[PDB]
Amino acid sequence: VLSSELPQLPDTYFDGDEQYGRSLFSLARKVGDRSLVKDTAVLKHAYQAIDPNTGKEYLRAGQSVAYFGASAGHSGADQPLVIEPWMQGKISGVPPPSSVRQFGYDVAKGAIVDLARPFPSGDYQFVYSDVDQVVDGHDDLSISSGLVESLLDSCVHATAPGGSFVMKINFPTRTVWHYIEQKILPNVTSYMLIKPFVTNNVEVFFVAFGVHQQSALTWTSGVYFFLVDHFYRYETLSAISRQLPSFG
Amino acid sequence: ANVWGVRLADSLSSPTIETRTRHYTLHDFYSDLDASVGKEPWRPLRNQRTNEIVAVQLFRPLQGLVFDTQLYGFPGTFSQWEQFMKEKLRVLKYEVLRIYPISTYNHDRVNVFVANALVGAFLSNQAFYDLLPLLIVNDTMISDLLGTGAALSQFFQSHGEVLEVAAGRKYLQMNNYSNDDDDPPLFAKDLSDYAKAFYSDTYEVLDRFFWTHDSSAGVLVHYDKPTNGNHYILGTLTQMVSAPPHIINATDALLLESCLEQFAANVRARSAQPVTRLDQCYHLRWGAQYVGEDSLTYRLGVLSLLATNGYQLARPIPKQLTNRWLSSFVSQVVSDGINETPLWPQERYVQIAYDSPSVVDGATQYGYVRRNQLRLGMRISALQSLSDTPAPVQWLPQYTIDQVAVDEGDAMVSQLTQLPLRPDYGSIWIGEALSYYVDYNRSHRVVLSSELPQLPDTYFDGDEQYGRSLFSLARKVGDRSLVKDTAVLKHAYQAIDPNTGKEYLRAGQSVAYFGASAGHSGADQPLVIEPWMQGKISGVPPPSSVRQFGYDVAKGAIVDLARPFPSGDYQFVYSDVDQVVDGHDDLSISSGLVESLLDSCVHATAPGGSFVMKINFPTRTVWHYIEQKILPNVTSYMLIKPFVTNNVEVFFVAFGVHQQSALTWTSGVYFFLVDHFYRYETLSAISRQLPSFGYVDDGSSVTGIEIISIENPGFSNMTQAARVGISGLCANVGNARKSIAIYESHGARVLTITSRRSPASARRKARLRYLPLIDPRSLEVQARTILPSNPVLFDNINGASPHVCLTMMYNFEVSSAVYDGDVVLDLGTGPEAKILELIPSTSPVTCVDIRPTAQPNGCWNVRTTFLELDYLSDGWITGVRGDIVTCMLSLGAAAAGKSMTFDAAFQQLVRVLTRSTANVLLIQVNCPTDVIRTIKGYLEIDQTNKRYKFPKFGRDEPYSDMDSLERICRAAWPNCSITWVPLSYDLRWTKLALLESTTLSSASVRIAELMYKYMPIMRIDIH
Amino acid sequence: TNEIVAVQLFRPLQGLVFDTQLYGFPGTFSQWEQFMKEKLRVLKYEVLRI
Amino acid sequence: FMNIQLISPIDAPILRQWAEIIHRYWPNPSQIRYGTPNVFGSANLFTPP
Repeated sequence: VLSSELPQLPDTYFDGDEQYGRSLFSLARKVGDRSLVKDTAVLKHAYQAIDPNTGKEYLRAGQSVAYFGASAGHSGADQPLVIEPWMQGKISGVPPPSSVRQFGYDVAKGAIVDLARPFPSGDYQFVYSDVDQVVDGHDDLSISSGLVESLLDSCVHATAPGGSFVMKINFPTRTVWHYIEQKILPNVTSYMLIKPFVTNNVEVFFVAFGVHQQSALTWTSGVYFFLVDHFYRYETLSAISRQLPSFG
Repeated sequence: ANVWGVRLADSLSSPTIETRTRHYTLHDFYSDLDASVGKEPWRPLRNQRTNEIVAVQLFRPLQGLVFDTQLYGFPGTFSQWEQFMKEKLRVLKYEVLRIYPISTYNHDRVNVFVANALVGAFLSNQAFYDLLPLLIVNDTMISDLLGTGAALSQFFQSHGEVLEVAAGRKYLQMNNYSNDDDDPPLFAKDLSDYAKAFYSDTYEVLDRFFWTHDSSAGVLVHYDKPTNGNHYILGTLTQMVSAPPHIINATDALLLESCLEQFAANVRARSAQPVTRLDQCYHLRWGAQYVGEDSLTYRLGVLSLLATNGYQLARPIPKQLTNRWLSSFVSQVVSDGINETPLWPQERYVQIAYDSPSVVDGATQYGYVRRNQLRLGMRISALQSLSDTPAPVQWLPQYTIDQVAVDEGDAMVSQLTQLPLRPDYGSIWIGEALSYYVDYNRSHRVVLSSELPQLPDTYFDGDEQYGRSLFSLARKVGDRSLVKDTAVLKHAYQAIDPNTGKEYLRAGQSVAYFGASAGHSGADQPLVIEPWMQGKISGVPPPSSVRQFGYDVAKGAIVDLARPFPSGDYQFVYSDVDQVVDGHDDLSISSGLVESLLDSCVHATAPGGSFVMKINFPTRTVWHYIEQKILPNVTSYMLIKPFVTNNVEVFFVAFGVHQQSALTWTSGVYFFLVDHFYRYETLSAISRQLPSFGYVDDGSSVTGIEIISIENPGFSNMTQAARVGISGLCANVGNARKSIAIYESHGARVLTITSRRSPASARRKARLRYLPLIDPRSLEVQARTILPSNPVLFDNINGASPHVCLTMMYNFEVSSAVYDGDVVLDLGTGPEAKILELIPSTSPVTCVDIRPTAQPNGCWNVRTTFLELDYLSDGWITGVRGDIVTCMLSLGAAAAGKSMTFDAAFQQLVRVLTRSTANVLLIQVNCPTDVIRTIKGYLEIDQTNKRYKFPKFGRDEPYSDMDSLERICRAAWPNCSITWVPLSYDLRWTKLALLESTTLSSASVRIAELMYKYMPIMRIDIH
Repeated sequence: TNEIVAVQLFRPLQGLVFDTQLYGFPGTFSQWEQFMKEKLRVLKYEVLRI
Repeated sequence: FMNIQLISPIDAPILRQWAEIIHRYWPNPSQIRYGTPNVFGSANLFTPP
């Protein structure tokens, strides 16, 4: 299936009632850490995938990964809360890596850079990027869509030998789907997109496997139906959340 | 954005949903009296430092405490005060309950003013019983109270269609409120009469009331949701000090607290939860003529308009206000500056701009007027604040194509750098000693003693003594004698004898020790004798007995070791008594003492024994004497040197004394002495460029620290001056780590940038005609508070990794290979762009990659070219022109990426370099030369699948054979001449390491010397 | 006895020229240090206002 | 007298307490409304009539 037929987010998304319905659900949700619950859910599912080239698996223990967009913002002393259990192997569905280096605007132990423009570093066998782009992206969709491709062009180059990356897309738009179909989709071996649901929004995660291995890939009706259900599950709960009264 | 103290940028917000209230009924008034543990009117405030209760905020049923504090007789402590109040409120509750039965409980409203004044009269013992029939309300709250004269006039009074009450004591001061800087401020609300409220039905009665009466201090309004009907607030002229540089009267503190509550509430708005008031502000109404232009009342009126429109402060507001932060905010707002905001206060109506997010203009009836004319250029959202991160964090710069002149950057940082400070020095060299040994072999070479090198004449000079003393002060050890003696004593036992098969010596030796010290609270002995007796070294066998001799013994005998002395022979004897304390500026006596010491050292050993003797100054007479006398009479010999302090001392070890044989020197000893003297020469040259131990810096030294400190008010786009300053720092120090720290110093937000200049960056600075400018996008975003730390000269206290120490070994050979005025080409970047600091300044460069670079383009003193094309492809070297290629730590990664063999990767590389125009070249190859040892922890090869398996990076590479790779050069060019550069024991490469402020190692340098043996670089030159 | 018996003074306060009874210092070091830290900030705000 | 932090409450006596009493319990002004400006007008200056 071609990229021009995939659905995008509706125009009635930046409205006052929709922002109210998102904020009510975000206040009424009871969790631990959102970053913990999202990152463990993506990191468990990112390891059950097996490679088609050989037989065994994409990646193993001892990976020497890079982390993009650390926060350490709620008295987590230095790190996002998944890095220490993922290093110690406390998740028990993961193998422990060798080293984790941090990047982003809110690091505490890594380097603070701008992830759009290229920066001096090395390549990595795996890299996890979940830096949001939609803080500036309200009532002007073009800049928030435009930042994603500039982020992906830096995310691909820091991975090159046989690597893989996980990147978070908050606003899936037609230009983003067209760019990744044009550039990102041929150069990888396999790909998948998952979404842990903990807060009512339209964000997704993009996972690519085997970077800089020249192959031929397309979209599919499974991705089509997944996006239809992903947008309609936002639509139903956003319709429900507006009939409820306020928080206090 | 800023008015006089800066507020936050474009993102302005406001609450949206307002809850509605309910009337205060007798069903609630009964429940407020019998104060349960869950619901009670008072809630305690407390100090932030001592965490003690110092103040009490009062709520709805008791807010009529208008009389003086001595009238009530309150206790001092909170635990007694609470029990006092709970005991007295039920005595009042039964008095209410007798007159008004509880069968009337459903929907009977009570008068709020009578409810406050009744408990205010009962707590102060002033005629409560008249007010009790006026408790149930009828036809409105106020008109039941206008005509009457029952209550005392301090509580309320009437002026004809205007009810005047005396609001009092929102807060209540306890006993241990001592006006500390961490105490919560009270805003003049612990005082008897700070304001007077004027209640009426409509505003037109009160506006005619304030035409006759005076409005000298200033009158305040609510305009959103009045408490018990619409009213005005008139402030008095009493004063709260609370802030030692300031005096704030009541009509300014009453406005300032309400301004700060709205500045706090504009941040907490999340567009879903309701609040009780859409705005908290007051907005001065009539007295604006009597108040001064640009005084404190006028400036707080401007801020009260800003809070109503929905602006947000730059620095965050604490959850509980502190008396120091309040004084800092007042001193920040009484500063100089102009009002950048187009908003201006007006008496007639408080106005709201067009794109203000507040919806209160449609909510209330009037007072708020949605003015359409003035428009502000901001968009609505909340702010995003976060944690502190108390350590300074590393920053990396990114560049922009614009540029200024190079004489602007240093002149800009000349006023920004606080260079005259004293940084902490740190330590050059950490850990144990490195063992450099050599053993006599039979079949190497004979060489005479007159050709061996000696120490240079420039050794007793002032600069050389300074370079030795600086390294001796910066070395971090335990005991020097411990580290030297264990290192010699381990290596002295692995030697095996040639006469028999097993070994020279065993356990139970009965040794003698020469030159004990016990000088640094080691109780009786040098620190090796007890672990060597107990066998704690685990590479040694325990001896039987140790006897001590020397000038500084504690348990042995004190003798002179030159002249013979009465003793016995020993099977082994260890002598490390120094001879060069007298040996300064007169070499002959220090040389002469050594032979007299050796003649006594040999005789105390005679039957089949061995000795270890320390030579500090190896001189030609010493070598000639030991060649003449000592060398024939022994069986074997070796000389080793543990390196822990930069000097020229050695150790002489002889085996099998008084066994007549024939021995000579060798070229191994020759090369060992050449490396031993040249390793002194290199580190003595390095140690003189470093500054002193406890120096203060000024920017004049070649290496050293340099910092800046520029302010950053809020979310301000930084000026061209600060951008030129930061770019001047990034041109003054290049390719080093930059740590930043944002913190409020002296009541002002400032950030510092800490980095360490180097001679390599001084070489880099000369290669550019203009310096580039950095983008401010990495630094304008930061809204946190990074706590700083004291600057140190040597940051890395753990030491350098072996992969960095080997990178220095590659880069030093590159920089020694490249000469001045030559075209080069880099084959692969690596982790950083170090190569631009390696080559000399006049040399034009070019560099290939697979990633886009981050180095600034243009405005250089010579040609450069940064391009990425995945260099394994063909048809691109013919367009380029160079003279020497440099592949360093990239060919193995290129082989592992395409999963091809190292032979095929090197074949493809030489096949594409056949089209090149270069004649000389050196490139990194990864092939074992020595027998493979597969060192633990860092490099675990496979013999079968031919991998390396670096566990610190999870990478592996194919290795090839030197013989398999040798035929490739012969197949490629007929006139090529390979050469394998050996790893030099002298540590010549450390010039790039120590001068760039890096504490190296003791073990990682030996590990890097072992690891380079598996990846030697090779050098090819045709014709 | 390893007890504090004397105090050496440095740069900002070296002008203690009057007699000891004029100042009213405490006897013990732990009280004297808290006394001095409490009074120097009261002087600090007086400097900082002007 | 203006800032009473200068008087030491460690050398305990009275002159801190008296200066505190002057700031707390000294009386404040007020206003009482004389006059009939319908006929007599009003002759005061520097105040409202």
